[PDB]
Amino acid sequence: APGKGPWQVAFIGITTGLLSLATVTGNLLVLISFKVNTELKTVNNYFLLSLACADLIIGTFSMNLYTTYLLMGHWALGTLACDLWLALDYVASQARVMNLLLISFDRYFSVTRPLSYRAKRTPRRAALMIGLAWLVSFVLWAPAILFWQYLVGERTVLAGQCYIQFLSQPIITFGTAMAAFYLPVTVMCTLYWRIYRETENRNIFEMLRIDEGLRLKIYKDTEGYYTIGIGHLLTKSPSLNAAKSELDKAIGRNTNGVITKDEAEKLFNQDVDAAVRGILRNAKLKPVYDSLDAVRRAALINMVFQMGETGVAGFTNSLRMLQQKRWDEAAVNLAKSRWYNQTPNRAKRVITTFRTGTWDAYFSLVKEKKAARTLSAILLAFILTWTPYNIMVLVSTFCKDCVPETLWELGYWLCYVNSTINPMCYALCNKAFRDTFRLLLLCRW
Amino acid sequence: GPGSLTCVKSNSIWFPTSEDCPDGQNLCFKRWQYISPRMYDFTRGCAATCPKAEYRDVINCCGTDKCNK
Ligand SMILES: CC(C)CCC[C@@H](C)[C@H]1CC[C@H]2[C@@H]3CC=C4C[C@@H](OC(=O)CCC(=O)O)CC[C@]4(C)[C@H]3CC[C@]12C
Ligand SMILES: CC(C)CCC[C@@H](C)[C@H]1CC[C@H]2[C@@H]3CC=C4C[C@@H](OC(=O)CCC(=O)O)CC[C@]4(C)[C@H]3CC[C@]12C
Ligand SMILES: CC(C)CCC[C@@H](C)[C@H]1CC[C@H]2[C@@H]3CC=C4C[C@@H](OC(=O)CCC(=O)O)CC[C@]4(C)[C@H]3CC[C@]12C
Ligand SMILES: CC(C)CCC[C@@H](C)[C@H]1CC[C@H]2[C@@H]3CC=C4C[C@@H](OC(=O)CCC(=O)O)CC[C@]4(C)[C@H]3CC[C@]12C
Ligand SMILES: CN1[C@@H]2CC[C@H]1C[C@H](OC(=O)[C@H](CO)c1ccccc1)C2
Repeated sequence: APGKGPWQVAFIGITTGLLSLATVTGNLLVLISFKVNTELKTVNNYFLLSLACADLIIGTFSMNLYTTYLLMGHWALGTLACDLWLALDYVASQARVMNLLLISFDRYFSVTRPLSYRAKRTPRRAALMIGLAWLVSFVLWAPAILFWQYLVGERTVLAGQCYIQFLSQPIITFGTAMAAFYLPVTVMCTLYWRIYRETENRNIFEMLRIDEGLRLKIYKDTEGYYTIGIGHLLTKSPSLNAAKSELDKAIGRNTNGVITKDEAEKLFNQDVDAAVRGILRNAKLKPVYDSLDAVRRAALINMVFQMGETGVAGFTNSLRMLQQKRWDEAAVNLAKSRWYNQTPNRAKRVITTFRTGTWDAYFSLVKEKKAARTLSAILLAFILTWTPYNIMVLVSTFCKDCVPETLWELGYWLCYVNSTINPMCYALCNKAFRDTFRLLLLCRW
Repeated sequence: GPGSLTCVKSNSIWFPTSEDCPDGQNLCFKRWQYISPRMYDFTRGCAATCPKAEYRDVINCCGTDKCNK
């Protein structure tokens, strides 16, 4: 009986060798360019290096053997080659998602703990993070795929086929999709959602850090009152013994006048939440805060942080103009204030923040928007090439047979295409990979 | 066996057991059921007739004690 195949397998068969070469060369570039160029050696790129190691295994072994198996309709490479192909594919795929978790958390801790987390964010501890991620990926899948047949005492996988023996039950394949894909994707989406809202708070931290200063030990402020951290007044009493006790009240620890990096962040979060909460209870500040954008709400939070809720509410004409979206006209009124004349340059920075609507008076944020776009690209490329297969294994568990065989082969295959486009995202996102790739391919190193 | 017939019993991925065949079921089957390309649900047990082999199914039948191991 002649077998009339669909055009999809013809599509998969022809392009696989071509995509395999594109995957290995593109991922060898990130590897070698990381060794040639010492400037690419940033903690963010060290994680990308581990993704490329997983993408290299897929492009060398997983992708090619899949298509031979697909095109022959059976596994003619023996029983040991089957176990190794399955192990390498699942361990590399698990290392991918385990890494993507690390990248997600790293951004999360960098933004929610700007002073604490980055203080210990060294290329050495990131190696331990990458090493452990590849270690757990190995221990989960490798001894099970290779030795489950020895555990149960029998090899039940069909003689001419190749698949994991202990996933040879439909409900188990559902659970693996939920645990290995849907659980990691949901936590990455929630981390990605929180990062969007927390970067506003991260910028306020750096905004107030240069205005209010940062000291881990008690000091007298510009008015002579004892202060610690980011503009946190401890007491107005002349005795510093009260200042030490007040610090022991906010921080449940015998401080003896000194706090840690973690403790400083906690005081800042308490003070900025009290500031925005003071804004919300005020009827004059309620409409203006809601109407403004993230950058200008930060400047309003700055003024409230400095003076107080009732101090900033007095600028009725200026508030009436900020709610009315008249920035240049409100900038000249706040210069008329006694607040403007008392602080030398903080007022002018806050003014330029309202009228320009940018952070230019404080910092550029051109390097960090770039890295955030690099993050958004690698996650979105992961979603668009992995959810198709996963929404198929989902409906396959409930619906008896309504997802065609051609779609399974495409969805299973599309997961491999992720490894091919990660280097493309790197050169498109990071303009240092882009240039370092050009000198390697043109032999200009 | 003569009169009695015991088959290997398996519906999961764990260690197999043995089933005593009831009257009327004189065969041991070893059945790989196709669902999706690399997916074969593996069952072993007793039956009166061999199950219908669908597209891409592999079914082995025999009438010996524990011949479907
Ligand atoms: C320079 C080369 C290496 C780049 C292009 C390689 C592939 C991307 C091209 C080469 C031949 C092309 C195939 C040529 C013929 C067909 C049949 C065509 O079939 C139909 O249109 C209807 C099929 C049906 O009704 O059954 C579908 C696209 C496909 C697979 C093409 C898909 C894309 C292919 C594999
Ligand atoms: C054989 C199959 C089963 C797995 C093949 C995996 C390789 C693709 C992995 C395994 C060990 C990895 C290497 C282990 C350690 C390093 C050192 C590392 O060195 C540095 O970055 C420091 C700066 C420098 O020395 O240039 C560069 C990546 C590299 C070569 C790794 C590159 C990718 C390797 C070869
Ligand atoms: C073959 C499969 C099964 C495992 C492949 C493992 C690699 C993907 C892991 C294991 C060892 C890891 C490397 C071990 C040590 C280093 C050196 C480290 O370099 C530094 O600490 C900077 C300071 C210095 O150079 O001393 C950065 C991470 C890196 C490249 C790690 C990157 C990721 C590696 C290559
Ligand atoms: C590696 C990158 C840079 C280039 C390769 C991109 C492919 C991974 C994309 C481009 C065209 C896409 C295909 C274009 C059209 C279709 C048809 C679409 O619907 C059908 O197959 C019809 C239903 C059926 O007959 O099964 C399914 C997805 C698919 C294969 C897309 C799958 C993903 C493809 C192959
Ligand atoms: C072997 N699979 C892995 C690579 C090709 C196929 C298709 C993918 O399958 C999955 O998405 C499942 C979850 O549904 C998965 C298994 C192991 C690790 C990660 C994801 C990953």
